[PDB]
Amino acid sequence: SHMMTSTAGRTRPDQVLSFLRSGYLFASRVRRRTGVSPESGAPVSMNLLGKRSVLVRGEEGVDLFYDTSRMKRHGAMPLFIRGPLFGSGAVHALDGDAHAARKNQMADMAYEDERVAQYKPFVAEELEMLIREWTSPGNVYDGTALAFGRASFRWAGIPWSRQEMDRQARRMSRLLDTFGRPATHPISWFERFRLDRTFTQLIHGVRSGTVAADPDSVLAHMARLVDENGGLVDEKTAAVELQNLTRPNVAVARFAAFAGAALVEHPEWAARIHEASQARGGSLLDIPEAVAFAQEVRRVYPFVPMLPAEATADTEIKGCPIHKGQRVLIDILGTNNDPASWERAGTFDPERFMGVDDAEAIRTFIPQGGAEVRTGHRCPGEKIAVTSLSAAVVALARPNVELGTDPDDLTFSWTHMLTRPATGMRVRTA
Amino acid sequence: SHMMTSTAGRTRPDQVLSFLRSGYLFASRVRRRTGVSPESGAPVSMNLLGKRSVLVRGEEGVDLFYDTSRMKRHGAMPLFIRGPLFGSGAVHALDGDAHAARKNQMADMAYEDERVAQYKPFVAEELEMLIREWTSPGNVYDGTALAFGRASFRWAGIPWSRQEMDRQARRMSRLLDTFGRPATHPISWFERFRLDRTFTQLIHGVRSGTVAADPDSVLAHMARLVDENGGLVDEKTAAVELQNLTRPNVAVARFAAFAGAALVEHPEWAARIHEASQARGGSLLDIPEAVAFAQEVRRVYPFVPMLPAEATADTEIKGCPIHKGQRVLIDILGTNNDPASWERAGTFDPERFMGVDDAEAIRTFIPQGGAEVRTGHRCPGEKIAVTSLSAAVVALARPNVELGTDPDDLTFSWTHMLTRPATGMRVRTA
Ligand code: HEM
Ligand code: HEM
Ligand SMILES: CCCCCCCCCCCCCC(=O)O
Ligand SMILES: CCCCCCCCCCCCCC(=O)O
Repeated sequence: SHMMTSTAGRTRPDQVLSFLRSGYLFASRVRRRTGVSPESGAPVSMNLLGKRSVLVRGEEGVDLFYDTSRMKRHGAMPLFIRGPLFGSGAVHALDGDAHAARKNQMADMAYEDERVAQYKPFVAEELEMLIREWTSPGNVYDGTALAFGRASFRWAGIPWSRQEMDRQARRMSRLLDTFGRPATHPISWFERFRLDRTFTQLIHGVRSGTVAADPDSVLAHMARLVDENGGLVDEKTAAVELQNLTRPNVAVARFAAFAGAALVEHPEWAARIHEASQARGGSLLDIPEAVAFAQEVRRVYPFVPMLPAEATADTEIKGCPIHKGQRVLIDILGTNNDPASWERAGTFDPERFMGVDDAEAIRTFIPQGGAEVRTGHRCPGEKIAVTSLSAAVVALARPNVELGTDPDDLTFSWTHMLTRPATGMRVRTA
Repeated sequence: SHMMTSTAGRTRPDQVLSFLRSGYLFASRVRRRTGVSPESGAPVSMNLLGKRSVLVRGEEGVDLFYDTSRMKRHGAMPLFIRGPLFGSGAVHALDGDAHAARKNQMADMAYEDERVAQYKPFVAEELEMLIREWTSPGNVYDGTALAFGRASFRWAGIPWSRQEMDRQARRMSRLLDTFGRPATHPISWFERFRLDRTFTQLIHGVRSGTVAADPDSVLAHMARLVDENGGLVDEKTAAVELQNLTRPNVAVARFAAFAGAALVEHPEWAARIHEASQARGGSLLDIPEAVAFAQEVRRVYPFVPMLPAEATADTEIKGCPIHKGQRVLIDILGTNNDPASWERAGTFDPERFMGVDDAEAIRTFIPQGGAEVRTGHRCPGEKIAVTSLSAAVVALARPNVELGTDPDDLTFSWTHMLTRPATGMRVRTA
């Protein structure tokens, strides 16, 4: 790629400030800045964070990004993100054998169908209680963040009161809501400090016998987390990874707020989801129309803009050379809405997921990563995430669960990260 | 120390957000929050950035902080500061033998009296040209940042045009002006990226023969920078340390803006400085009244709030225990204005420096560090800094150099870091 931004002698400008000012529009801006259409699939080379980087898209980009023989993750994610959001020693930054042993112990807890089945009754119960709590007006983001958190903490077997679960869920949701914007970024570190302290004392309590934990519970498995040689990990690392199995479910509240606005904008799907639920006695769980609607929300609405990796060897993609040690960025939002692999890519239409047997197998559907869960860095919690979101979609599609319709409930900024309706989508139960 | 902020079971709150909201008032706030007067010298224990920390003051605090047998600097400064401001591999983070060999090579360039004498004619010339440039109205911060930068680049022997010197000085001044506030913080990284690139290509040019450099010049000595075993350092490290010998002189523009406001607030000192200069034919250099005025500016006006170090062994100070591995913070602003070691500490009075032979020997005068330059981490550029500031004080004290008197020229916020008059002190030459 080539930018005609300045003279040949002057180095091409770093894109860090463009990225922050444009948010989820950055990929389309850096594309037209190199002379290609925002709907093109050609790689875009740039300087980002003082490092040569290539923005890739589509099936070719996914195949390159998740080839562990050519890509590493250690040091690819800036501390601005991984520090507050993932924590020290997290699986996100591990490679090779250390990652495989860590990722399998965590996929055992979040990705296995038996474990996901254990999560379903908790989120269903918490969402039903949230509907009753919403007789006093609230908003979807704050409300489902607490319901998701309580569901995750209960599912994990953590012996906390509902008051303590709410406190930790609220703090996780605040961390997510503040880390991506430089003005509020220090707030996310503040939450990370006290979350780490709260969860380290929990792992310390389970290992010493002060805090009871079912031997097969997620809490206990994290307290018994070992490295690739069978050695027990530090209490802080075990606490960091327990948060990584709970906080990202709290993060689904953002998808639930997006889904409330989409339900307002697509009332024929709301009624269709409601009717499908009523046929099942009103159940929130495993409603095919809601699952499809949830999937189209994950595809269309912005959350993860892109992901970084560092090249371990010289390679190339579609003619663009990639030097060893430089950054490779996979366009998440652009791949999910790529006209090259999606029919009517710019249209919100959940029908594209109706009748799909294995959405995970769609190689260009990567809102939470691509390739394989256990052999790569793909999110191991997609089944829990879709369970949380689809159940929330059903609850919000109830006509007695009245969603707000003001411009602050339905619109959001695309130039900030992360983003959501400013109100969080107001809601009240009749 | 003890905070009665919440219940005993609830952990004491981290002070990170209090520090950012209160800026240079943080030390006085954390003191009264522990039940002591803001003018007290007792140590204050706290949680800062998720780490137990002790804020020390006065002679006892200085003796503790600079005892290298009990304190290390590696990892004590957060990346929020050292990343943009100091650069990777800088002397600020080195300890032991690596620091001694690095610090002596840099003190040879900035701290030696012969080198400082070589700097004087450059800043005197640049300031005289700035006075003539100010026939078109400007401001002290922006103007002296360029004059100081050109003086430093010329003194160092860098073969750049005046246009290129201005460009790099402007970018250093922007970095300083933006790094301390979370909203503008990413701008400082942006400048650090292109400054590092500009100065790495300079070191690369000198080492390869593309760029000429006097063998005894500061530029050449940095291009020949070696580690503690005689091994040549990387081109980026040599470029990082060349910036550390030039950018901090650009930073003196902030003191020069403070000094302009002080000259307005203390007109009897302005006229006294002007008369002392006129007696010397109008010289800007080595005017005792201006030197004293410059020193009192460094003492009273806020720049460095405090400095961090990590304890290498268990120790104590005034009854407060210090655990190995925790943080120790030396109150810079509080020590410089401590009623325990300063007569009328809250009063701006340059007479306290009139007749002082060795201000460096005043143990509680630490605006740019304490203890010894070569054996510790004390600033090696205080003589250059005082030369730059005192010469600027003389120039601004000229009645034909008319300083602005609006509230935006004379006041500034104490709750932001770094800080200065919002206009930069407007100024115009008659
Ligand atoms: C809105 C909800 C979620 C979003 C947007 C999301 C997105 C992502 C993304 C983009 C990645 C990185 C993929 C890669 O590195 O290639 C990731 C990784 C991860 N996710 Fe999720 N995810 C969500 C929900 C969850 C849930 C519910 C869990 C656990 C129950 C979870 C646990 C993890 C873990 C542990 C990783 C690191 C895996 C590794 O590095 O190997 N996430 N997530
Ligand atoms: C307004 C101007 C300045 C201020 C506020 C300032 C302040 C400081 C402070 C507080 C330190 C750390 C002391 C410690 O770690 O104990 C420091 C270190 C340092 N300063 Fe300055 N200084 C200034 C001017 C200069 C100048 C003019 C130079 C060079 C010509 C310079 C070069 C350095 C270097 C290289 C260090 C690191 C030394 C080490 O870590 O051993 N500074 N400065
Ligand atoms: C240079 C890379 C910039 C883009 C980084 C975006 C990372 C977003 C991760 C979002 C993860 C949500 C789930 C969670 O961990 O709580
Ligand atoms: C936790 C420590 C917070 C305080 C850190 C303050 C550091 C300020 C350094 C200012 C140096 C100015 C000279 C320069 O390097 O350009």
